Amino acid sequence: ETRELQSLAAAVVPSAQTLKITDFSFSDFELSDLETALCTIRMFTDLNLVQNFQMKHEVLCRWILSVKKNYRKNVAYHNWRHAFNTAQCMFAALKAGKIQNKLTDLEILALLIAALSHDLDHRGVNNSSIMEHHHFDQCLMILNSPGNQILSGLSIEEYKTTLKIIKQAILATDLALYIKRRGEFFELIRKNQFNLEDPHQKELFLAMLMTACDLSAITKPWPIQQRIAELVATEFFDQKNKIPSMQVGFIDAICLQLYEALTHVSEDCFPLLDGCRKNRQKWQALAEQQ
Ligand SMILES: COc1ccc(CNc2nc(N(CCO)CCO)nc3c2ncn3C(C)C)cc1
Ligand SMILES: [Mg+2]
Ligand SMILES: [Zn+2]
Repeated sequence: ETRELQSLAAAVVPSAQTLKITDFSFSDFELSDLETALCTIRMFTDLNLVQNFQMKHEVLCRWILSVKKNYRKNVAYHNWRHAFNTAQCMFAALKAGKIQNKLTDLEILALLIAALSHDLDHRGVNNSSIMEHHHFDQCLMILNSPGNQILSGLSIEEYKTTLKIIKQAILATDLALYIKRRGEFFELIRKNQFNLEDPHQKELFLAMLMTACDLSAITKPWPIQQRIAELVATEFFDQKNKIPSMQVGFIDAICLQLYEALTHVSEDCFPLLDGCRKNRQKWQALAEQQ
């Protein structure tokens, strides 16, 4: 046991309300590493995954700290804080967005693990679905490491189902796969034909939800979103004239239709769409002052 595991395992976990993890506007800038770990325990707990799958407290704690350690702190955007935020967006969409009741327990378990694990060992966009296969391999390696086996409570049939959902969810975070598959999702939604009871559409919806969470910095209150956009710029460049129009371009091409679609699946996800619209206005106004 390290010092960090001792302290995390012994801490009280504040409630979801106290931690503000149910809010689509959540920000981690003021949180220490230990506080993000406690937030992550609270997500597992309030989705009832600790109960329903009999996770030992110290095992969940070691797993969370192994995940965190296998992100690189030296990478400006694709690091533990991005993974932590993606998972918090998943938690908020499940709870405040009322997605929880559309999904099975095994799907929710797989979505939360995938959210936290989907960029593992990223070295920055400039450093040379190959990447997402590697993120999944890292995720599996951690799930199988001694003392980290948070899925040990599942039966082998549950285990196999969950692992395959995790893998598809992490593979879905490849934006090239999102662009190839979203047309079918938009098509089903515009024809009022979308139906989650169909396995094929369910898997499609889980893929889209992963992308919505992965991108969700774009939905945050403008001061937060501006700061996150700075991290992205740092990673893309360090490893400003045209940035506003590039942001508008990314919002239109990638984000707006996804959050509109998800609001059609669940009206309680509207704050994501609303936040993305408000950011597009701010960036456009700046783009017009070139
Ligand atoms: C050189 O400077 C710039 C300027 C603009 C862009 C375009 N905007 C992009 N913004 C963001 N985020 C929003 C805040 O910027 C984080 C996720 O929402 N992710 C992106 C972008 N382009 C690619 N990705 C991936 C990392 C998903 C790029 C690089
Ligand atoms: Mg990725
Ligand atoms: Zn990501």
